[PDB]
Amino acid sequence: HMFDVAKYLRRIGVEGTPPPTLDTLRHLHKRHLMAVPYDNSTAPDRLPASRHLTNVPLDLVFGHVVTEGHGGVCYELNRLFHTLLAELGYDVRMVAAAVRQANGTFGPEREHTFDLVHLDGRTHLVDVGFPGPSYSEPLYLSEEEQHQYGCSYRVTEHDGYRVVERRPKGSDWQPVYRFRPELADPSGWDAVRLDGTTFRSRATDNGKIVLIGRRYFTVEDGVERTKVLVKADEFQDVVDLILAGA
Ligand SMILES: *SCCNC(=O)CCNC(=O)[C@H](O)C(C)(C)CO
Repeated sequence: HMFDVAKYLRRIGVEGTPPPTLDTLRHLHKRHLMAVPYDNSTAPDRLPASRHLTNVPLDLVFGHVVTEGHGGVCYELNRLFHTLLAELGYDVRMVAAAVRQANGTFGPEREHTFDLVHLDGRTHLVDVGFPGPSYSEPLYLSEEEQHQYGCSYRVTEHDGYRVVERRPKGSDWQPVYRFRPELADPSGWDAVRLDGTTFRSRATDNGKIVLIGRRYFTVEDGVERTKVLVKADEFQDVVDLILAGA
């Protein structure tokens, strides 16, 4: 189907057309993460031969995620959300980032794609398309510590980058990803180049649930628990729980 704001809001459980304020942005962001799961299971099926994101019609993505109710990956979910926010009146700018790996280092510079919103003189980070543990409500572009559902966040400056860092209960600060704010671009999605483990996740009311391969992670009010799933029926119950949304 063709991109439609009203249909999208209905998909994520938002009623009416709330006004273009910070309180609305916080609600949209959290509802989107609860309703629309991250899922890379069929991402390669939507890759274009040319590696230019522009050759992937926005309507194809909209059909898969909003009309048919499936999940997607960062350059699908945040691409759609950018378009929704722009239609709702926000000043949204696209930015790319390098992700802190499982080995502790940062990956390629443009692996991850998300957005910034400038509103009433402050800049907020917007990301509804990151598979791992991260923020469910927008962050201020500030090194000042910020708290959401028992987790702490901050956006520090290191070596020409801004670094999103997260600190759950009983753990030290850990980078999530890093980006260059000066490379943000209102039209950045039109320039994105797309040059075996399954990753699925979604937010809950008070945290997030994440399944990478057999590794099942939950955070609830900042309290983390992990379990390497063995049984086939428990594994499928966890997949269904994530993909059904909330
Ligand atoms: S389209 C966005 C691509 N980025 C991406 O898949 C990040 C995956 N990596 C992580 O999420 C992180 O490095 C782990 C493995 C530590 C899990 O959060």
